[PDB]
Amino acid sequence: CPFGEVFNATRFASVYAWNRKRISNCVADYSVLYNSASFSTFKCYGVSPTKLNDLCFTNVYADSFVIRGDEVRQIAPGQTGKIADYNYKLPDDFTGCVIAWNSNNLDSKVGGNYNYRYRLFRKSNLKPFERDISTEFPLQSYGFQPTNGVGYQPYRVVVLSFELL
Amino acid sequence: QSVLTQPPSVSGAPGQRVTISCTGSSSNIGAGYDVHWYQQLPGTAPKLLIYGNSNRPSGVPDRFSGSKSGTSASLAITGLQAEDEADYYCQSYDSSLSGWVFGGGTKLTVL
Amino acid sequence: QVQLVESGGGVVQPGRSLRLSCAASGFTFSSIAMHWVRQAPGKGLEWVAVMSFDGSIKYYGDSVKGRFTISRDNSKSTLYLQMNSLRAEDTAVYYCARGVQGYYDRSGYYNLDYNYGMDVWGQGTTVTVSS
Ligand SMILES: *[C@@H]1O[C@H](CO)[C@@H](O)[C@H](O)[C@H]1NC(C)=O
Repeated sequence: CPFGEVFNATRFASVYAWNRKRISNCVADYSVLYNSASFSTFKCYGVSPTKLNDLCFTNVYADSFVIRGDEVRQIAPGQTGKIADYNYKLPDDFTGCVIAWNSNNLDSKVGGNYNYRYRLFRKSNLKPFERDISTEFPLQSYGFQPTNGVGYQPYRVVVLSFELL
Repeated sequence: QSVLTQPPSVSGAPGQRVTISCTGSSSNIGAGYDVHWYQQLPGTAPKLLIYGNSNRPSGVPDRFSGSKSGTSASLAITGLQAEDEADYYCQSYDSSLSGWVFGGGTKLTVL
Repeated sequence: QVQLVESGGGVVQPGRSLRLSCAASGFTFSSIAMHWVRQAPGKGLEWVAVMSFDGSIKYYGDSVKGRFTISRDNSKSTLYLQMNSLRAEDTAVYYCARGVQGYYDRSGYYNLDYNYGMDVWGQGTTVTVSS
């Protein structure tokens, strides 16, 4: 039921303003997301999959955005950079499942469209799970030519996050 | 001695762009694990400078950049100051020995 | 406030033993892995020993395979490297290095993270061994 959409959505918002989606009182599948070979990183930090069927989780979150290729190594706990410092920072005692898959034919046009944005300049670096949609010029585009490096190519990374009552 | 073979001593004039190359094997870099980069000032303990082949922690400037394509990685200092005379070590992870391997360390100094 | 404190190094008769320590304060010690690395004076760095998140998964380097043993103490948040039968090459300065908090897993099997470096480094201890 709940997240057949967020892994197959047609337009992910950028990392400077990501779009968290909470899901409540639905059935929790938690099996179509794993045992799929299309995912590059399947790092899960607190609790493990194949033991993720204790439906006590209420308001399961799902943050989704798009980062360039070798900046998905900033969505671990700790891991200071310019993505876990100014745009989107995970807490240190994080119990979730950061999932990242490649985007060959979806986000990289032959012209290399500049629709995506990531924030570069910000005083007072973020607390865990802090959005800042402000613009006063701190943002910059990427450029996504399809003959870039494998490390400079967009990875539509989505983070699941759990809590209890 | 080491596993990763980087040049032992490279240097350049100030205000230039010096690249410290670090090539490796088909079992650690060509496997897919990511080459990190360290900075060892003479007499100190090394600190992390670049991880994940291109990222940079808060504290290092935007001068030190990285790259990785195939079985070769390389740091790239741009517009070097006099306060960069340290030693630089490329670290990867080997899959054959199941251990983190280092580089020989390249002596960089200003000219 | 994050810093690693080290103590345990000095002069050692070759064959009788020594046990190294590494304190840690300013973060969570019982969540992050820890690495031990060393440097013979003048030459390059080398990897020695790792201990996992809890103490279940251990790996070792080729030259300390057998004469070196790592063990951590999460009660007082302290890491210990136990060494015996020192040699003429092991005269070196020893760093304990904070690993990564990654204890990632897909399809159940908890395993250490093999793509991250060693973030924060202490000043370390030196050992001197000679007959
Ligand atoms: C989402 O995409 C994957 C890609 O193979 C597919 O297996 C899955 O069925 C899709 N989800 C739907 C159609 O609800």
